[PDB]
Amino acid sequence: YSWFRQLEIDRATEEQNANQMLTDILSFMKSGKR
Amino acid sequence: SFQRQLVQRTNTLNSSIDNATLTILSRFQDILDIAINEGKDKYTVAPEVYQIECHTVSMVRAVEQLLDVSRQIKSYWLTNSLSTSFPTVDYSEPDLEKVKRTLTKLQNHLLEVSLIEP
Amino acid sequence: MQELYLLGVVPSRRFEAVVNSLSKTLDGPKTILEFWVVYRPKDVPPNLPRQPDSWLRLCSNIESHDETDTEWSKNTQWSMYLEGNSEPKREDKCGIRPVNRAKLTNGSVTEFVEKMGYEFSHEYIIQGLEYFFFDTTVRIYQTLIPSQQRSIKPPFHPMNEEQPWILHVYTHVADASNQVAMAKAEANLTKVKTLLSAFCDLKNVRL
Amino acid sequence: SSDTQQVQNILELEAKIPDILSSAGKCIEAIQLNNSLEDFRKYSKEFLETVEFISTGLRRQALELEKAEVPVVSLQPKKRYASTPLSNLIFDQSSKLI
Repeated sequence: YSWFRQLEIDRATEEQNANQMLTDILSFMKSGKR
Repeated sequence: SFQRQLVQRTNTLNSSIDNATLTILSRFQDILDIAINEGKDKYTVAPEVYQIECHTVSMVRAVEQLLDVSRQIKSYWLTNSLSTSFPTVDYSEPDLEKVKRTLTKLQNHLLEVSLIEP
Repeated sequence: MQELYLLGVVPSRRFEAVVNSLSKTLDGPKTILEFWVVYRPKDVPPNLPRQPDSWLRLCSNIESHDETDTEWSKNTQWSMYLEGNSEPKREDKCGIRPVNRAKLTNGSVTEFVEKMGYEFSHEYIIQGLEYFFFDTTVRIYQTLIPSQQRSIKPPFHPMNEEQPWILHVYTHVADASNQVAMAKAEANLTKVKTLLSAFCDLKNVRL
Repeated sequence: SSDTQQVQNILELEAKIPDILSSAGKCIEAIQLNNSLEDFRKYSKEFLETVEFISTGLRRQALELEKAEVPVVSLQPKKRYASTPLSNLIFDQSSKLI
């Protein structure tokens, strides 16, 4: 019988790029740089 | 962080589950080891009986542990936020006009109003 | 006025739940729409601070004002901000920066930045919601790009297909010298932090 | 699958658990009262699925509890001050008094 998802770990990478994206947008509000 | 909280909580849940199931199956599995009769000394048989009963009680207990988990999960599914404020009796939507005529009349009670004019 | 900012990324994938949550545990929502403008100093040699925050930021509520109008650029209410840098090596506890809410009222509005010699620089539209909590307040960000320069006609341009909602807790200390008021403020924000940490991950960020 | 529905799904899981007792006691009974190894092979073959399906069902429902991303801690309610239905309700009574 069967007995006991990395994608959920990858969700953290999603949060990571979301965070860098936050750094990007704050840099934008600071400067308008894209 | 928000994530690791639910994650570790899930780890706790899975832990309790696997521990309970493994407990039941282990206690039952060892009864067969206890099941042997012939060739044993008369004294040696005696503890084994109590061992049987204790394994059984351990099984039923882990069964209780399972429901104990189930109540937790049920509680988690009712701790979530409502999608919306609930509907009620919006029926018979109140008039504005009568309220005005009543307030204005009572405020003007025994009073000789003489129009407005600019 | 020493503002006590906080920041919190919200993925758009889960954004609505945050709204339904905050509405059931905070004052408001009050609707938020606004049109930032930056007018750039241009002088040489140093010492010009010429800092990225040193660039001035005029502000203007635009939501109540109708979209169709084009003369809103001066007729609309206006204000002016500085927002200095946050104090160095400020972690755990919220970062803190000076802020000055100037206001003005005349038919001559934008022109004055040129009167200071300042000229047009980067600009962006904010949209979201604010939530009261006695003194403290939390506003959520969306930095939409205007469809045209100084235009108020939707659609406005997202920075990306999946723009994060930029949550921003803050409060406004009347003056830095009062460590008492600082205590009451840090306390209030602490309570807010506890209040909404359950479904979000706020953190101090340098500025 | 939404909100209460998963709970109802849990209700489906609820019936299975107690029986796991007697079934085990059935299995032993095959070597006991029935004195038959084969029937024991049968009911022991049946018995384990009650364990596996429920265990996996729990792990998966809990996984759903994580996918739903319901927060680990119950939120402290604000002192809600004026939901609309309360308002037009009180207004309804106001007209009712008028």
